[PDB]
Amino acid sequence: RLQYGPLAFVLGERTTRKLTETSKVITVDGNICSGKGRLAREIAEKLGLRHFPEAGIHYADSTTGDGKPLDVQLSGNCSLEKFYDDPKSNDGNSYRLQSWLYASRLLQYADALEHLLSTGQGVVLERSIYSDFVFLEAMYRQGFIRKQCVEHYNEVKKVTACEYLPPHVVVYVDVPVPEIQSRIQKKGNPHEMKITAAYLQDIENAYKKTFLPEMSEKCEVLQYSAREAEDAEKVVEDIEYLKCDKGPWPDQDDRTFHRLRMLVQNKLEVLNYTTIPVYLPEITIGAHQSDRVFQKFTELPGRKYSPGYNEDVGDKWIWLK
Amino acid sequence: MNPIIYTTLIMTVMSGTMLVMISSHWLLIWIGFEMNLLAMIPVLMKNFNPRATEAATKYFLTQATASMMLMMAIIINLLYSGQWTITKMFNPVAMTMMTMALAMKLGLSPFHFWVPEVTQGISLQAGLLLLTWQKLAPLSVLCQISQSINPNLMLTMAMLSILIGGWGGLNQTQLRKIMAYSSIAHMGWMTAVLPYNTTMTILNLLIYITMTLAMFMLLIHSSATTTLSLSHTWNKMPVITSLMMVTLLSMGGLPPLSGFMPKWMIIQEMTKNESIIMPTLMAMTALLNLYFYMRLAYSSSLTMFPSTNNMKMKWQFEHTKQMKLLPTMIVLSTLVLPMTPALSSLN
Amino acid sequence: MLKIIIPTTMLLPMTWMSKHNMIWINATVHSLLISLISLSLLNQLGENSLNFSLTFFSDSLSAPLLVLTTWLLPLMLMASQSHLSKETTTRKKLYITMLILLQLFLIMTFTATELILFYILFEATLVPTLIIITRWGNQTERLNAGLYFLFYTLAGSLPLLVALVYIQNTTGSLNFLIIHYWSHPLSNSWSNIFMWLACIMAFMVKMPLYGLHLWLPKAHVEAPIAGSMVLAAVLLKLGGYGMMRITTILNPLTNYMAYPFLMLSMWGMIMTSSICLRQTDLKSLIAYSSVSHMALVIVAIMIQTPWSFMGATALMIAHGLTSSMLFCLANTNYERVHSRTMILARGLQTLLPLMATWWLVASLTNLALPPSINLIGELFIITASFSWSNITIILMGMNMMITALYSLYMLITTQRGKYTHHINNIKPSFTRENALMALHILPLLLLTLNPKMILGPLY
Amino acid sequence: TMMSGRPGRVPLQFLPNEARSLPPPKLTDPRLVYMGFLGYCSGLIDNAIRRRPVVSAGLHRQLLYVTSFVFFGYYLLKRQDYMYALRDHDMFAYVKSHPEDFPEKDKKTYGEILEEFHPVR
Amino acid sequence: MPLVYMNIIMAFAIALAGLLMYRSHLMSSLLCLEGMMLSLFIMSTLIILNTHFTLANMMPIILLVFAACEAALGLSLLVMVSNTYGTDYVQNLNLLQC
Amino acid sequence: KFYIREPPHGSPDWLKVGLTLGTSVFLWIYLIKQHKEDVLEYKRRNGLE
Ligand SMILES: CCCCCCCCCCCCCCCCCC(=O)OC[C@H](COP(=O)([O-])OCC(O)COP(=O)([O-])OC[C@@H](COC(=O)CCCCCCCCCCCCCCCCC)OC(=O)CCCCCCCCCCCCCCCCC)OC(=O)CCCCCCCCCCCCCCCCC
Ligand SMILES: CCCCCCCCCCCCCCCCC[C@@H](O)O[C@H](CO[C@H](O)CCCCCCCCCCCCCCC)COP(=O)(O)OCC[N+](C)(C)C
Ligand SMILES: CCCCCCCCCCCCCCCCCC(=O)OC[C@H](COP(=O)(O)OCCN)OC(=O)CCCCCCCCCCCCCCCCC
Ligand SMILES: Nc1ncnc2c1ncn2[C@@H]1O[C@H](COP(=O)(O)OP(=O)(O)O)[C@@H](O)[C@H]1O
Repeated sequence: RLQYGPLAFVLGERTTRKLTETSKVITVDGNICSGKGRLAREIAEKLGLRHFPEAGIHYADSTTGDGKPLDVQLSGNCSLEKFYDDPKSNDGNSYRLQSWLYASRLLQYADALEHLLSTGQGVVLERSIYSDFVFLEAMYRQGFIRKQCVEHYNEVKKVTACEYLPPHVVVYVDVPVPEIQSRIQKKGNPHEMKITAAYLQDIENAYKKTFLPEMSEKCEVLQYSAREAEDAEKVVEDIEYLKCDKGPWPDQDDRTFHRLRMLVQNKLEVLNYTTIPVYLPEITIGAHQSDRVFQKFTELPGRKYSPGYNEDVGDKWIWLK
Repeated sequence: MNPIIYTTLIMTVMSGTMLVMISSHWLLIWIGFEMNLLAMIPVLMKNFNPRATEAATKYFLTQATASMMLMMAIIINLLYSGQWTITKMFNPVAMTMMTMALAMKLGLSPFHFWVPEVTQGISLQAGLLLLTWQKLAPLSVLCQISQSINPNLMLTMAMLSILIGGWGGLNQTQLRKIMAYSSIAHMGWMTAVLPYNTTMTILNLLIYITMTLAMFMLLIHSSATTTLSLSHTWNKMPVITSLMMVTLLSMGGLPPLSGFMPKWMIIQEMTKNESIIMPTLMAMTALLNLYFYMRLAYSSSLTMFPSTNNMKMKWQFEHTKQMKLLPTMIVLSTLVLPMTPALSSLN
Repeated sequence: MLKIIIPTTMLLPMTWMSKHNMIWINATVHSLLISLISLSLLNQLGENSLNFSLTFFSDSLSAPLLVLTTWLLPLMLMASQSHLSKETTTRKKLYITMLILLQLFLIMTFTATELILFYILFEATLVPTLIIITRWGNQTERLNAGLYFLFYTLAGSLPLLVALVYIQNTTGSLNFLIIHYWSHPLSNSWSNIFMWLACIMAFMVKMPLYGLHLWLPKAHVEAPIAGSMVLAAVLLKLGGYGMMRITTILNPLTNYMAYPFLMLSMWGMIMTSSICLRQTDLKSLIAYSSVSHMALVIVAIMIQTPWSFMGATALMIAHGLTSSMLFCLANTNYERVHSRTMILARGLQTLLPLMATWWLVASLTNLALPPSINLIGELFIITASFSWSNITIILMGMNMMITALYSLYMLITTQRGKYTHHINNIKPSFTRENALMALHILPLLLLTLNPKMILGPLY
Repeated sequence: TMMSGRPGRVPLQFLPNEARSLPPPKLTDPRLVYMGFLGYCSGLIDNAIRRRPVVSAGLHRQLLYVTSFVFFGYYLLKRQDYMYALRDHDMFAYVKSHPEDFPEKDKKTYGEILEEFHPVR
Repeated sequence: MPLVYMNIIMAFAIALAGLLMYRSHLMSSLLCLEGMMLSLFIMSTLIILNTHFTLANMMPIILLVFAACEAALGLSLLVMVSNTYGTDYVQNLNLLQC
Repeated sequence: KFYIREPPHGSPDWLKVGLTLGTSVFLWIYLIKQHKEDVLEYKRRNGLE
């Protein structure tokens, strides 16, 4: 043992034995600038679950090396502020941002599943890979991205998200678009103040017409308004009194759980199909730029060698490690 | 598949091959072949998908036909001699049946199609085990029955294997199909030297196994199954591409790399027996194998193909699983030419 | 020979362990020291060779080639440090490693005492060269050039391997001394004809022979400066050395089998000089000049007289030095203007005086100007060919005239005339470039002073 | 199979008792040193693949690589030398026992041997 | 050799030709594969009974055992192919190419 | 502390280090003894010393 694998499995570590029937995956969803973050915080703290804030850019930075984020040129090469300012850029920033955000959400979902399977403690994600496509549809129907971008996104999403268990609970916070705009104006951030009304309507249409009907068949779906979402006590009470046996989690066994844990503990296999040789001009990076940026990344302080073997960050006994 | 079931199936495959290699009885040799095939099918079908199912179906059909022909040869040999011991076969018809059956098991031309088809169908681990072990066993049987092999038939099949491997590898783009055609060509070389020096056959087998293990494990490490997927490896782990380049150069037979030693020794041995046309043709035809190795090496290491944007996240993360004996295989497949006279120890 | 082999294998760890800014200094200094040490091999005997051990031996034919290789390494280092300024430290060290490996293989190739060890080493020299070309070349055609070079050489050399193992089975040994003492005449039969063809064709492709030479323009044009320097200076001399070695056992069949190769060499010498007359690319012009000179050397080896062998050796050394110098000069011009076209840059004599002097000296040596060793070798080959037949003088005279024509045409086009008006980035010549040209040219004149050191064993 | 099935051959025996009469390889053998070099190269490649400092990290692992390679190389050299000695022994015995097949020949000097001269001109 | 051995060998050859020439169904090929082992069983027992090789009488039973092991393997592969494609046709096994 | 997560190779596995050093030392001393025994047996069999 000493590391999960086939040896640990034949020794007898079993996920079903580890779980305590309170191990649930709960994902909170909503339109832009809703109370989903605070609702997720409340649910995670009341149920004793681990909270996962929405995976923006630099989530991979937060989970690797030191927690501090990296330069945007080295982590993402995309800008949400620039997307708000000039959505129809000529450098493909919109779809670069969308693909990077999908990869980050996939990585966060893998981390959450690994934590749940290795600990048995439930997790509350502020968004999942199953809700990421709504922003893609909003971009596409507004003309920000292209049909080729949509097709590449669909291919990667297929071959990646087909291998993971869906959330137990999907909590959707329904807020009207004018209220969304009023809250955005009150917040006062200029970049999100540049958001148009047609963009916000497309996200709501994608949630209502595709995501909620799709996830209603799998397991339980709970919808709340702003007032209902404000009172998190009733939401946690509703979660605690959910009866469901039609999900894939009951159908899972120890062998399937072993396979899933082996998949999710290996982050490079998680991201394996995120870099497929589909040469969209938006995401494709030339040989010279790739070489220069990779050289810079290796020149980063604790990135040249493996984590235990970086002398400049204060690792000793390297000659015996 | 449960880990215990997988390891017992692997143990059963190895037990079948060992039964083949230790048995002195034709019935026990056939039993070993049957046990190997029976335990090998689920290993192919481990990762369930229609391609794996089709590959396993084709593999089963081919190996079952070969086993039927081999048992027919055994019975015919028993009819004319009443002997069960595996020695020189006493009937030429039985010997021809046995030769064709073992060639079909090995994948020698014109019984080669199933090799690229199955290799493309199955995963990288399954292909590695297939190529290595399933070449290992029938070659042992052939070495035991070598003294009655029809040189004309054996050399015809070997030369066909070399030509077909070169041409198929020229056309292919998928890495698993490239490896399959490489295997076909190397089997051709081994069986070409087989009627003269079983020691040279064994030496070629060992060098080929080392090179194939190194190459397949590098492909598993980089998680590349196509040429373009391998073209992105320079941006994540550039050392793997350099090692793959030197291994590919070795597999093409370039001196002073390890892949030159089997070709050199086989040519020498064949020329000792007054064979010149066959060694010259065999040496010249390997240039096709070298061409598609070089074409694969241009994309992976010697040139920098465009990369994507999520390769940055891949940079941020580190490889977890450790390949067993990969550095040893890489060294043995490139730097053992000065240790050539150890083939006497192999004798 | 270990006192020269081991310091190269120590150049390897030193290069890999030195600091990021000391790699060029260390490599250059210790390469020069190794060259100085290898100068001691020129003290040869009049009777036999220097038999160091059972594995390595040195002769009057091997010694100058070894000295040329060891002297050529630091010049390649200087040119490489010119054009590889922005490379990473690991890739600089890999480049130096490829150069060091190539030098080690060449040294052991020239000093090998068995034909099979010679074959293994002279085929091992392909891998560093191919990697250098196809990895550090500038243009797109480097990949096709590497493929052409590799497959031409291997298609030539594989029948040589078969013939060598056959000869060992037949006679008992491939040791050069044994096969020289136990040589027997080769009867006129089809089997002997094809053995002769296998060996000779391997080395003729390596030479190259006219009609088997396209890989040479392809590879020399598209390789980096170090690759071009080593390809022309040394790697073309493996074919000549091999032919001067193997023809011991091919007599008397060489008297009858040399006609197609002699006719090909003479006519192709004329043809490649004429091609040089009408070349729009400077590197291609230099490459075809190399083809012409090596055709002359092939003629010398095939006629196979004591006066021709001395000429062959002298011409090989002289061509190595001259072609290396010409490639370096063309590369400096290319680094100025980032193009290989000959008529793009002109007036370089009024913009760069000392480089004009270097161009004049190199072009004068490229044509046979007395008393340079180029002329010594060419004159010996011409005299031996005249004793062979009396129309070879006609062909040689035509070749000399065209050689002078294209050499002076290249000089006049590049240097004289009026400067191109819009080319305003022609900075003054560097001390490094001037020192490189001086180190190319001064040893040639010293060899002219002492010519018995490069005339081979037949002297 | 030339030397397989040789009389008195114990199966599955890496080194028989009759090999103890040969000189063992010297520990400073060039072939043993090359085996050690291969082990060191394997250790360096292991460090490079695992992305540790190539020459610094894992000194114990590199030492184990070198030691294992030298151990197996020593035994391999012993077996190789024994097999070659066996081949020479068998060849000499056969030549001794078949004089009609390997007859001594009268040696003629080059003064008595006639060889054709082919001029080069 | 008597004509009986000729008939048995001819039957084996007919069954071998049947297997190598597919028509549409994979099941028919499996039936041809089972017939080959029946002919092998008959031939081996005819040879053994005639020479009174007493200890060899157990060989045909082992032959039958591995025969039905192969039949089991083929039936399992056939059910997987049928589940994937809807029919046991050999034309559907064409995803992989040479 | 620099890494947000403890690296798997944070501190040397002293069990593995001890096993590695012990295995190397055992193999070396065994090889020396084997070579000495081989030399003695060779000399005894050939009647040299
Ligand atoms: C040293 C001479 C060797 C001669 C040949 C012998 C056989 C090979 C040697 C054994 C293996 C060595 C290690 C291989 C991996 C190295 C990776 C690396 O970065 O290394 C840098 C490493 C130091 O860097 P670091 O800070 O640790 O980490 C930097 C990162 O790795 C930086 O990582 P990165 O991400 O920047 O890496 C990117 C780089 C990564 O590139 C590489 O990793 C290239 C090197 C590995 C490629 C495969 C190596 C050969 C494997 C066997 C194949 C056959 C070899 C023979 C082939 C002959 C025909 C060519 O990729 C590229 O640059 C791609 C573009 C180029 C691709 C095309 C060219 C490929 C050439 C392949 C053949 C090279 C053969 C010569 C060996 C060159 C390396 C030593 O330096 C060395 O390992 C130097 C060698 C060891 C020196 C030991 C000195 C001990 C003390 C003194 C002893 C004195 C003598 C003893 C007697 C006592 C006297 C008193
Ligand atoms: C009192 C009791 C004491 C007992 C002491 C032990 C006695 C020996 C026990 C051996 C181990 C037990 C059996 C386990 C398997 C044994 C395998 C090996 O020992 O057997 C030998 C086999 O040894 C190996 O063949 C030699 C291995 C050589 C490895 C290198 C190959 C050379 C490659 C060339 C380049 C080398 C590059 C450098 C390599 C690192 C000889 O067996 P043999 O019955 O006769 O083989 C029959 C088959 N033949 C006839 C066709 C050959
Ligand atoms: C006959 C045995 C064959 C090998 C069996 C074991 C194979 C699996 C183990 C090696 C896996 C790859 C190497 C890298 C391991 C990285 C993990 C690590 O830290 O390993 C530490 C380990 C030393 O730990 P330790 O448990 O002490 O090992 C000795 C046994 N007590 O350090 C190591 O393991 C590194 C050194 C391993 C030994 C040298 C490499 C193997 C080759 C030995 C010489 C034979 C060469 C020819 C091989 C083919 C022909 C037999
Ligand atoms: N797939 C996506 N594409 C583009 N922008 C996204 C995507 N996912 C999230 N975002 C941006 O990230 C931010 C998420 O925060 P938000 O949903 O507003 O909650 P809060 O109100 O707590 O900030 C929003 O500004 C949104 O525009």
